[PDB]
Amino acid sequence: IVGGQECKDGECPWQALLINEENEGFCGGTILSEFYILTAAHCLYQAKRFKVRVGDRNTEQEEGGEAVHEVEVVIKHNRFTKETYDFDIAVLRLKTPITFRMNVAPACLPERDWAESTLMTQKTGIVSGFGRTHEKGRQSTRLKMLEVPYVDRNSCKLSSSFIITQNMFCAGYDTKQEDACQGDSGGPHVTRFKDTYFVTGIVSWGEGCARKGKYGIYTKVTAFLKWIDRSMKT
Amino acid sequence: LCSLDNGDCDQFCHEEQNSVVCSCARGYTLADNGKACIPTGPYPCGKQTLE
Ligand SMILES: N=C(N)c1ccc(CNC(=O)CNC(=O)[C@@H](COCc2ccccc2)NS(=O)(=O)Cc2ccccc2)cc1
Ligand SMILES: [Ca+2]
Ligand SMILES: [Ca+2]
Repeated sequence: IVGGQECKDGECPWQALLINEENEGFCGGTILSEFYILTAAHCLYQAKRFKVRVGDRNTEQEEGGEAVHEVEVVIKHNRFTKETYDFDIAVLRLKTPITFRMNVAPACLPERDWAESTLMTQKTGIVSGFGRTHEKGRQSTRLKMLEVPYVDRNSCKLSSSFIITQNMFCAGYDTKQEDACQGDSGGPHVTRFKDTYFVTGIVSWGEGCARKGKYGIYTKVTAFLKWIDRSMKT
Repeated sequence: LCSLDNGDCDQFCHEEQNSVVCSCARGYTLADNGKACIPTGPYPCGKQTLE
């Protein structure tokens, strides 16, 4: 996350971190329930085998609240392709259930029509992750969050050198130096409504990080709600 | 109208039969007033944790 703030105790409980063999975090994810994690499909190519850590806010040490979970089943969207980054979504089922607690809780899945007319028409959303704090920098050891304004769909298409499909949306600033970045992928983009946070996006991609005239691109969760339900049901 | 302050609903709002019908996400039960969403456990979805 470039700019923004540090997630304080209990502020970003639905955040999940995918870690590789060396216990290094390479992508984020969102806690949907005790057994399910939402993430980006392009994160499944960033590492051979990986585990999911919840409750962490600082990777430099072990507070005692963190918790690691093995991945039982991996459900990647079949239509995903690195060529367009379209359908950049995946759901992970854990072997053991997450123990909800301080810093560990799920984000709510909204209904499609309500989400699109009431959540995505809000001024801002919130993105978080352990990603880079600068375009060329390293992974952050502290979990960060950032209020990102929803971006007019038209303005976004005109600013992008790549196609913005109906399965993605944009958020962030035109020139202000705040944006998600590499390492935040798969992470949550949630929208607040009356003190309740609903999953609305998945950190997907962007041309650089916080670059002027460029926005952050996210997978439009409302476009995959049925797909998500199926993944969690079956 | 659900277009009017979300129909006074806490969460999901539907305009069924020209009238408001509120519903909630999993982990909540609709209140007696048919608008508010009441959590069922200590960690309902979408709530930051104070403890
Ligand atoms: N909000 C954000 N700003 C943001 C958030 C998350 C991520 C993580 N995900 C990725 O990087 C997916 N890879 C890309 O985006 C490529 C290719 O982008 C073009 C494209 C090709 C085909 C189809 C669609 C788009 N860009 S980069 O500029 O090389 C990415 C980078 C930026 C900084 C350091 C390292 C790499 C990145 C930026
Ligand atoms: Ca820690
Ligand atoms: Ca920008």
